[PDB]
Amino acid sequence: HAHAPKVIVFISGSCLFGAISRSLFKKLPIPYTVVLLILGAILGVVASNVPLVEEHTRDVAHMDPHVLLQIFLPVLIFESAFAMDVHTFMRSFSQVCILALFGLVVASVLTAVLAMNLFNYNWNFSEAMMFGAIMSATDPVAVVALLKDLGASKQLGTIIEGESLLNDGCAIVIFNVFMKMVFFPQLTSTVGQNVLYFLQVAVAGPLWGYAVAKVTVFFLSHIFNDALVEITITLAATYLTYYIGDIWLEVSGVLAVVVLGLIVNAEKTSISPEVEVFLHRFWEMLAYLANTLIFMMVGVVVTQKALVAVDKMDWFYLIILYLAITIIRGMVISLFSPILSRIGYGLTWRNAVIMTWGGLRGAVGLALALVVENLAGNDVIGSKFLFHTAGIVVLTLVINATTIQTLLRILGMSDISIPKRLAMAGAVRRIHEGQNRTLNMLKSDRFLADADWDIATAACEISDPYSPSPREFADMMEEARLRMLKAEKISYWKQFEHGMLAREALRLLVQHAEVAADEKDQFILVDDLKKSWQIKGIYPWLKRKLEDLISEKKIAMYKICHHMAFEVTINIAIVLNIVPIIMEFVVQDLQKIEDALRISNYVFFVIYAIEAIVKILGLGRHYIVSHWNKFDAFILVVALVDIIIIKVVKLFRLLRGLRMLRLTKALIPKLILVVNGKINNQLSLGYDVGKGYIIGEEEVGKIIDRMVDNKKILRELKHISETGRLQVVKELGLLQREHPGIAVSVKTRQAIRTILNHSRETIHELQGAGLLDEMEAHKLELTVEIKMKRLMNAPSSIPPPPPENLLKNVSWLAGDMKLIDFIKARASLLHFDYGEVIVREGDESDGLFLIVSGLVKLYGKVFEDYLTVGNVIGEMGVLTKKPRNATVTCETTVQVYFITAEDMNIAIDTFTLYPSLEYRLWRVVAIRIATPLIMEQMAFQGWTQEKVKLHLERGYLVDLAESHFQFNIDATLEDVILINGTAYNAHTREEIRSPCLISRTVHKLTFQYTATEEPRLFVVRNA
Amino acid sequence: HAHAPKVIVFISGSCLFGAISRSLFKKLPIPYTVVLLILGAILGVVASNVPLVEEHTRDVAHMDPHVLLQIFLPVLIFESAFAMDVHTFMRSFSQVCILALFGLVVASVLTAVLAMNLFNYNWNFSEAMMFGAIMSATDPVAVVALLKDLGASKQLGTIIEGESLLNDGCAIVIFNVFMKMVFFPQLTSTVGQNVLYFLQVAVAGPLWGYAVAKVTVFFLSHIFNDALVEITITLAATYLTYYIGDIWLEVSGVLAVVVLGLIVNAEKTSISPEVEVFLHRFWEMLAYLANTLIFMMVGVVVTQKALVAVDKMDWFYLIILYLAITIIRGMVISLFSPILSRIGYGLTWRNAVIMTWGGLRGAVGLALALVVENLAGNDVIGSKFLFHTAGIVVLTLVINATTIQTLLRILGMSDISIPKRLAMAGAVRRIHEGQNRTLNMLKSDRFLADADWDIATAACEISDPYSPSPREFADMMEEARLRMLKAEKISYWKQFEHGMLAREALRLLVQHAEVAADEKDQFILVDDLKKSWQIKGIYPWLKRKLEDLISEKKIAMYKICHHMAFEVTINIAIVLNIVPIIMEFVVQDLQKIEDALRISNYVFFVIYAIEAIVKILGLGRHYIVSHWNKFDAFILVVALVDIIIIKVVKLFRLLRGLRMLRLTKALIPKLILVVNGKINNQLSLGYDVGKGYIIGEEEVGKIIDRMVDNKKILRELKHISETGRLQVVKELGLLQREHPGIAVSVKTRQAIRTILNHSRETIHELQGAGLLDEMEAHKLELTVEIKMKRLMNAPSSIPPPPPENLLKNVSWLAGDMKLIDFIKARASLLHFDYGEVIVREGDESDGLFLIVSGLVKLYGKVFEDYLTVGNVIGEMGVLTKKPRNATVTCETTVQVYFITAEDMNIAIDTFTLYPSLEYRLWRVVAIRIATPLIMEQMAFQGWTQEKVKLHLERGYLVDLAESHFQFNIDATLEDVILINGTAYNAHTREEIRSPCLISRTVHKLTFQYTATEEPRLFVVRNA
Repeated sequence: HAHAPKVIVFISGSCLFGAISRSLFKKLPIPYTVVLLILGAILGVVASNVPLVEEHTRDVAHMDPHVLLQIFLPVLIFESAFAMDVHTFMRSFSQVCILALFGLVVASVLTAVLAMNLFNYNWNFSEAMMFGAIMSATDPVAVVALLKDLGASKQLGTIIEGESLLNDGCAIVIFNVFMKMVFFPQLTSTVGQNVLYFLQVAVAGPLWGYAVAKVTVFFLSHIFNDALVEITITLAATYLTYYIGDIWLEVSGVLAVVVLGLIVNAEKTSISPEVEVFLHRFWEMLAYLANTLIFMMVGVVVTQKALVAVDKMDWFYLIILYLAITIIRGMVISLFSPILSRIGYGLTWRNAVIMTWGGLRGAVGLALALVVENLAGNDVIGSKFLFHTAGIVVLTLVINATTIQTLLRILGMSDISIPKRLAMAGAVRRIHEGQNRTLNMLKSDRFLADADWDIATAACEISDPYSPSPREFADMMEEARLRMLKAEKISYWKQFEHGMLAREALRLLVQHAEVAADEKDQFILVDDLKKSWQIKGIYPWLKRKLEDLISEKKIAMYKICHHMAFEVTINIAIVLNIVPIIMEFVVQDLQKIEDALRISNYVFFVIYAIEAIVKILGLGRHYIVSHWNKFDAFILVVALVDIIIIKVVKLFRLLRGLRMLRLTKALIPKLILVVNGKINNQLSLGYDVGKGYIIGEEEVGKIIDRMVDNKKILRELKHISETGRLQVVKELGLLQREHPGIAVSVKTRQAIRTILNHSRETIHELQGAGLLDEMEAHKLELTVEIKMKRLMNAPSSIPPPPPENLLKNVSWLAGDMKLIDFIKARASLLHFDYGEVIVREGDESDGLFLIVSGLVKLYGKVFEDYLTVGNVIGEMGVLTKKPRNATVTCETTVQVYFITAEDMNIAIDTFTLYPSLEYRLWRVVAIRIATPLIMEQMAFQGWTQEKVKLHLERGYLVDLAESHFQFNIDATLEDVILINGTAYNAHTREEIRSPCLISRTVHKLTFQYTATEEPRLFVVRNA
Repeated sequence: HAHAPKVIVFISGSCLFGAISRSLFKKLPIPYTVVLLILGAILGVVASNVPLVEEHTRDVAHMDPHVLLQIFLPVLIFESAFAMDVHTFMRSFSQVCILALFGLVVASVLTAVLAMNLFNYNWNFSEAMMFGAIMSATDPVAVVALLKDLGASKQLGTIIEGESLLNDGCAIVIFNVFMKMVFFPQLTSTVGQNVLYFLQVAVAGPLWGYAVAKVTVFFLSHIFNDALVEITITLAATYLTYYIGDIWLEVSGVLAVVVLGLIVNAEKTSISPEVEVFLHRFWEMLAYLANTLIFMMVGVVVTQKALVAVDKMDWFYLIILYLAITIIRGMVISLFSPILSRIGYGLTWRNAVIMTWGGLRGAVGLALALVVENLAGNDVIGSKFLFHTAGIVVLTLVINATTIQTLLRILGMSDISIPKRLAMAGAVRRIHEGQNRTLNMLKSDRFLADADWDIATAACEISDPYSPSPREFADMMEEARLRMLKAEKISYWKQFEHGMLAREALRLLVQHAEVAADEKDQFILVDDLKKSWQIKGIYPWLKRKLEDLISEKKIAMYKICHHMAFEVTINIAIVLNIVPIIMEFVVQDLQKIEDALRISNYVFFVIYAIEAIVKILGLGRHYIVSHWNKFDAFILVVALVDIIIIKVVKLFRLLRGLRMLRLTKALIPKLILVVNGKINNQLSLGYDVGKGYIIGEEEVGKIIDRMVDNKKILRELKHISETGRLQVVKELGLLQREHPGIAVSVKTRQAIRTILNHSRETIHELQGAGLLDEMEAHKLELTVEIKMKRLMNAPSSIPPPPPENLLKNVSWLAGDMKLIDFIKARASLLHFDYGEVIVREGDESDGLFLIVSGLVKLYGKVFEDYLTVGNVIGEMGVLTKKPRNATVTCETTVQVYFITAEDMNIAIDTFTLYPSLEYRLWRVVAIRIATPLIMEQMAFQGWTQEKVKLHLERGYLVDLAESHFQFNIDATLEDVILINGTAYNAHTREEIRSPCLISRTVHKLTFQYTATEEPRLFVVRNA
C-alpha cells in the first residue's frame, strides 16, 4: 500500500547500522560516527541511482527544519544536562560560565571574520556569524569518557562537559537569531525592541525552565509506586517545555530545557531510584538514536546535493578553517587563563591543552547545518555550510578523537597512581584466592567430579587490568599521615555503603582527604569542612524579617473571625476574582461580555463587603490595629469608590492593584517554608559531613594504635584528631542552638532513614532464608520505599518538643508511665547563664542533669568534650556513687532538668521488675563503656561503630543473682566485657580490671560479694 | 511559525492527562481509561467550537490508518508477548490454543450473525465478521493484575493473558482479511489463490517471526558491555519485522511479532540482565503511551463525528450486544470445557466464570474501529462501528472491571491462605522487633537525642497488609508432612537465592511441593520430577543419524585434500555462485547481463573443475568411495554437459539443483550442534531439579530430626526421602552415561557459574569494606558479567576427558607433577561388566578405585548409594586400614583406575611436605565426614550445605605433632570436629567418640599416642 510509513524503515536501518558500527569499531580508535557518515554517504549515492531507496529516504533525509529541531535538539540537550554531575558543575559554575559564554562570543566572532575575509563566498556578517556559531558547537563525549575512565583530574571532565552544554545552548541561540535575521528578515526594529528580545531569549528562557522544573519535581515528589507516570511526566515535561517556550512564548527553548535538566538532575532525590536508573539509560538511548539519525541524514544530503557544488579551493579552505578554529579555541583558553586560574579549580597548561584538543564537533552543528541547507534551498550557502561542518566534524573525529589518548599519554595524565595499582593488585589476589577455594570446594562435589576443570579455570580467571633522624622521621611521619588518610577514606566509604552518609557528604570528605594527601604535612583540617555547615546570612535574615511580618500578636461573629474557613474562603475569593479582573480589562484593551463581567464584579464586591462586615463586627475596635486590615479597609474604600462610579482607565489599574496585592499575606508563609527548606538542606549537609568526620576520626584513632609504630608521632596524630573532633562537635552544637526546629527535623529525618534502612535489611535477610516468598517481600519493600519517599516531604521545621517530652523520652524512661510521673514530679528545672559552672570535678554525685536546652563543655583529667540537648549527665555518679568525673561549664545559656541522687535512690528502690530501672541504667552505661573497647580490639576488621552498637544492643547484662561465677559457654555467648567491680579467672585466678574486655582464651570468671564495688558484667550472644 | 510539529502538543497532553487520571483514580475501582475517554470527549466537543484546538488535534485525531496500525499495534502486541510467563504458557499451550483459536472463530461468527439479524443496518457477512472480530478482541490487564496480586490460581492468570494475546492476534488477522474484502475488493480469486493466501498469513508469519527472533537473539548473545546496542536492536527488530512482514512480504506481521516476542522472552538468557529489566519497563511505557493516545483519539473522534449519527435504537442495540457477547463468551468456555478439562490445567466453574467476566475489551478493538471509521469516510458504517466498540469498552471497564474484585470475593478466591497469613505475621513481628532495637540504638546516640521520637515511630511503623489413636495419628502425620513440605520449599528458595538453582527448576520444585501439599498423604514423589530429565527420543535419534551421515571413516595434493582451507574455499565458492544462479535465471524468467553472468558461470565451473582435479589427484582411487564425492562427481558431470551445451529450461533447473544441494554437507554439523543444544537444555534442567531435590532432601532429613516428635512417623519420612534420593541419583548417573559430552558441558557450566558468583560475592564484600573504589569494583564486576554472558555460548558438547586427565585432576593430586607421574605409573585400568562386584563388604582394603567410566551401586550395613565418574572408592580403607565398608556392584559397564594399598603406602612415605599427601587425603575425608555433623547440629539455622562446605574449606586439620592436647582458644578457632581416634576433655576427662562434634562448652582435649588409632581432629577458624 502506498501510505505505509516509510520513515520506519529508515529509522530502524539507522539503528542497525549504528549497532554494526559500534560492534565492529568497539576496539579501534576511530569512533563509530565516522563509520555512520561513510555508510550514509554510500546510502545517498546508491539512492541517487535507485529510485526505491530515494522513496524510502526522502521522508527523513529532506525533513523539515522545525521538525528536526523540536524533535532532536531537546533530546540532545536534556540528555547532556541530565548526565551532568551537577554539584561539581555548580562548584565550578563561574569558571564554566566565563569559559563558555565569553569564549563562544570571541570564537564565533573570530570564525565569522575568518569566513568573511578568507573565503571567496563574499558572505555578509550575519551568515558569517551563523557559520561561527555552528563551528563553536562542541561534543565532549569521547573525551570526557576517557577522563572519567582514567580518573585523572575529575574536575576537568565536568568542566569540559558543562562548557560544552552551555556553549551548545548559546550557539543554538545565536544561530536562531542570525537565521531569523538572514532567512526571515523583518523590518529594522527599534533598540528597545532589541532589548526586549534579548531579555526574552536570555532571561525568560531560564525562568520558564526553572518554573517548569520546580512544578515537575513537585509533582514527582507526590507520586508513589507509579514508575510509568514519573517517566511519562519527565518526557512530556521536556518536550512541552521546549515547544511552549519556542513557539507560543517565543522564548529560548534550549536554555529552558538546559535549566530543566539541571534542576531535575539536582532535585533527583524526588525521583524513585529505580526510575532514576531507568531514565538515565532512557535518555542516553534517545540521544544515541538522535545522533545516529543526524549522521546518516548528513551522509545522504552531503552525497546527494552538497558535494555536487564543491570545488578544489573548498578543501584548502576546510583545512585552513580547521587549523584556525583549533588555534582560536587555544587562544581563548590561554587568554582567559589568567582569570580562570583565580576562580574555582583553575587551569594547568596540560588541562588547557586537553580542553583545546578535545573540543570535538558533533550532532548539534550538523543539525544546524542541515537547517541552513533546507532554508537556503538552491543557494550555495547551504551546500558550503553543510560541506564545511561535515568536513570539520570528520576531521575532529579522525584526528582529535583518535590522538587524544596519545596526548593524555604524552602529557603524563594516563598514568594510574600507585595506590590504585596496589588496591587492584590486592583485590585480584583475593579474587584468585577465593576462586581457588571455590574450585577446591567444587572438586569435592560428587556431582561435578567429571567436569573439565581446565576449561573452567581458563574461563573464570580474572587478570589485573593495570598490568631518630630527620630524613627517617620525615619518612615515618609521611607514612603515618598517608595511612591515616587512607583509613579515613575507607571509613567514609564504609559509612556510606551502610547508608549513614549521603553521597554528597562522602564526596566532600573524600576529596578533602585526597587534597590533604598531596600537600606536605596537610591533614584534613576542620577549617575546610567548616564551609559545609556555614549558613549564608541571607536565609536567616529573610526568615527573621518574614516571620516578623506575619506576627499577629497585635491581634491574637468573633468565632468566625478566628476560624480557618473564613481565611480559606476569602483567599479563594481573591484568586478566583483575579481571573475576571484580567480577562475583562484585557478584552477592553462583546458588550454582553463586559456587562456580565461587571455584574460578577458586583458579586465579588458583595463578597468582600460581607467579609469586611465580618471582620469589623467580630474584632471590634481591634480590627484596624493590624496593618494588613488597614490595607483591607483601603481595598474596600477603593471598591466603594469605583462601584459608585479618566475614570475608566483609572479603574482598570486600581481594581487590579488593590485586588492582586491581597494574596501576599498567604504567600509569605510559603516563602518562609522555602527559606526553611534551603536552611534545612545546608544544615543537613553540615550534620552529615560533621558526624561522618567525627565517626571516621573515632575509628581511625583506634586503628592507628595498631598500625603506627613511634609513640610521639602517634600522640601527634591523636592530638590533631581530638582537636578536630572537639571543634566539629562544638560548632554543630552551636548550629543546633541557632536553629532548633531545623535541627530537630534533620535528626528525625536521619532517625527514620536509619530505621527504614535496617527494616529493609531485615526483610532481605529473612527473604534470603526463604521465610518469605519474593512477592510478599516485594510488597513489604514497596511499603518501605513509599515511606522513604514520603520522608522527603517532611515539614522541615518541626517545632522543638517541650521539656516534658524530652523527660518522657529518656532511654530508661521509655514507657513505664508510673516512673515518668514520679520523675516529672521529683524533677526540677534549673537555668544557667554563659560561663557558669553546673558542677565541678571531684564533687559528690548529688544528682543527674538532663540538658533540655543549651550546650555545655566537659573538662576533666585532656578530657574536653561537649554535650547538648537530650544528653544526661551524672548516671555513673548515682550508680557507682564516685565523685564527679568532669567539670561542666556552660558555653551558652543552658537549661537542665535536675534530679537529686536521693530521688534516684528512691526511684531505684521503689521500681523493680524484669526490666529493672537499675538494670536499664547500668545497661546504658555498660553499652557506652563497651563500644570503645570492642572497637579498640576489633576496629581492624570490617565492623563499623554502628555494627558494634547494634551488636551490643542484642546483648544483656549478667545478673549474678542466680550465681557468683560466669562460664564462657560460647553457646548463647559471643563476647564478654566487664564494667564494674573485679573478677578472677576460675582456673588461673588471673585478675581482670573493671573496664577490661574479657580475653577470648579465658574460661570462667569468679566474683566477690563486695557491695562497695558490686561487679557488673556484660555479655552478648549469637543465638 | 506554521510548520511546527503540533503533534507534540497532543502527545504530551495525552501523557499528562494519563498521569492525572492514574493519580486521581489510583484507589477508586473505576479504571483510568474511562477517565481518559471522558477527557477525550470533552476535548473533542471543545475542539468542535474552538478552531485552535482543532488545529492542534486534527493531526493525531484524524491520523491515517496504516500509520496507526504500524506504529501502535506492534507496540501493544510485543509488550503483551514480552510480558508473558512463557514457560507456563507453553505448558498450557494446547488449552490456550483451543480456547483462543476456536473460541475466536465461534464468537466472531455468532457476533456477526447477531449483527446481521438484530441490527437494522442491513450489513453483509463481511462487515458483520469485521464487527465480530473487533468485538472478540480482549484486554486482560486489569484482571490478570489482580490474579497475580492475590496469588490464587496462578495458572489462570497466564491462561487468560495468553488467550488474550492469541485472540487479539487472530482478530487482527481476520479484520485485515475482511477489511480487504470490503474496502479493497479485488476480483474473485481462485481457490488455490485463497489457499496460498491462507498459508501466507497463517504459516509464513510465524516462520518469519521465528527466523527474525533467532537471528536477533544470536546477535544479542554476542554483544558484551553495550546496553544501548541491545535495546536498539530489540526495538528495530520489532518494528522492522512488522513492516517487512506486512508490506514487503504481505505476510501476517502481528503473528510474526507475537512469535518474536515469545521467542525473545524465552531466550531472554541471551540478554544482559540490566537491559532486560530496562526493556520490561520500556515496553510497558510504550504500551501505556499507545493506550492513552488511542483512548484520547477515540474520545475526540466519537464526540466529533460519531455521536452525531447515533439514534435511540442504537443504545438498545448496544445493551443487547453487550449481553450477547458476554453470553457467547460464557457459552464458548462452557462448550469447550469438556475438552479443556482433559488438557493441561483444566477448568473449574469458578475459573470459567472469572474468564467469562474478565474478558475486557480495550485498545486493539478501538484502533480497529478507528481504522474502519477512516476507511468508511462519510458512510455510517464507521460511525456505528466506533460507537458500538467504544460503548462496549466503556461498559466492560465500568461493570466488569469494577465488579471482578467483588466476584472474586463471592466465589471465595480472594481469601489469603493461612500459611501466607502466618508468614506475613511472623515477618511483621520480626520487623517490629528490629525497629525497636534500632530505636533503642538511636536513642543512645548523642547526636540524635533531641529528635522527635513520636514522629519517627509513627512514620516507620509497618502494618500487616492482610490484617496412639488413628485420628491423633492422622493429625500428627499431616502436621509432619506439611512441615516437611514447608521445609523443602524453604530449602529450594535458599538454594535459588544463593544461585545454585535456575529459576525454572525452583519453580518446578515449588509447584510440585504445593500440589503434593493438597492431596492426602501425597509427598513429592520422584515420578513427577522424572519428566523433567526425560529426553525425547527425537533428539537422540537425530543426533545418531546425522552423526552417521558425516562419518568420514571410509576416507579418513593430498595435504590440501585434508586441509581446512580447501573445504572453506569451496563452501564459499558454492554460496557465492548460488547468487548468480538465482539472479540470472529469475531475470530470464539486458543480453549484456546474461552473457556476463554466463562468463561468470564459466569461471565458477573452472573453480569446480580445479577442486575436482584436486580431490582426484589427492585421494587417488579412494576419491569415489565416499557418497558425498559421488554426488560431487555427478555435479561435475552435469556441469560438463550444460557448459558444452528444452535445453535452456532444462539447464535452468539442473544448475540450480546440483549446485544448491552441495551445502548440506556443511549444514549437517550445525544441525547436530542444534540437537546437542536442545538435549543440553533438557539435561541442564534435569540436573538442576534432581540436584536441588537431593540437596533439599538432605537438609530436610536433618531438620525434621529436631521438629517431628514420634519416632515411627520420623522413620517413615526418612525412608521416603532416602528412596526418592536414591532413585534420583541413579537416574542422573544413567543419564550421564547415555550422553557423556552433554553432561560434561553442563557440569563445567555449573562450575563456572558457581566460581563467578562467588567471585562477585568477594568483590561486593571487599567493596563494602571500602578497600576498592566503586568505579574499580564496577570494572571488575563488568569483567565478571562479560565472562558470565560468554558462558552461555559454551560448545555444549565438550568431549569427555581421557582417563589420564581424570587421574591428574583428583583433589589430592592437584599440581604436584611428580606425584601425578608416580601414580600414573603405578595405576592400572580395570574393566568390569554389568552385575559384577568390584569389591565386597568386610574385605581387606587392598587399594583404591577411581571410576573413570560407568556407574556403581554401594550396598552396606540400608547404606545403598550410587557413585559415578570421578568418584574414588577406598580412601578410608587405605588411611585407617579397616575392612571395606560397602559392597560395590556395577549397574553398568564400569572402568576404574585401581591403585593398590601398597602403592599408596609407598606414595605416602615417599612424598612429604607442608601440603602432605596424607594431609590432603585426611583433609578430604574429614570434610566429607564433618559436613553431615555440622548440618545435623546447625541445619535449623539459615546455613545451606554450600555454606557449611565452604566454612570447612576455610579450616585445617590439627597436626598434634607440636603438641598432644588441643586448647579451645576461640581466637583463630570457630568450631571443632573429631574424625579418627579418641580424645578426652582435659578438665572433666569426658570421652569423645571418633565421629563426634566437639561440644561448645568443652575447654581442652587430651589425646593418646595410640598408633593403631592415631587420632585426627579438624578445626575451623574465623580470623
